[PDB]
Amino acid sequence: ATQGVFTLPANTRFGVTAFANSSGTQTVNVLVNNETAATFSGQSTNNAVIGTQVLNSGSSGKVQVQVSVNGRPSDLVSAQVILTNELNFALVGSEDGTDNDYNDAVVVINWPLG
Ligand SMILES: *C(=O)C[C@@H]1O[C@@H](C)[C@@H](O)[C@@H](O)[C@@H]1O
Ligand SMILES: [Ca+2]
Ligand SMILES: [Ca+2]
Repeated sequence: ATQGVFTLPANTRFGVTAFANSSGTQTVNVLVNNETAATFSGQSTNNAVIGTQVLNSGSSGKVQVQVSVNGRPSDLVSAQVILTNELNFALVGSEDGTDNDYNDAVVVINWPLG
């Protein structure tokens, strides 16, 4: 199944934050309406924040997270969770290798802000 694609409410600010847990440099791309809106890159085996930013979901609300290592796409897992019908988390894990810890880049999208 497709992973890392989330439909947000239109024209809504959201946070996106990426953590790294791999010996390989992670590249995280965030697309809004199929167009790159932010790109994070970094290397850490200790959960370092490699990027954090506030974006707007735009007219379509379509947000997509892509993760790759030197252009090779990682295998993604994702889900969205809503607490008290108000607080939203869009969660992405990714695997760049064979150990299947799925933490090599971890991406958290959260909304609403403010
Ligand atoms: C490369 O060595 C594999 C890679 O980096 C490890 C340190 C560990 O984070 C593993 O999960 C990751 O896929
Ligand atoms: Ca891994
Ligand atoms: Ca890892």
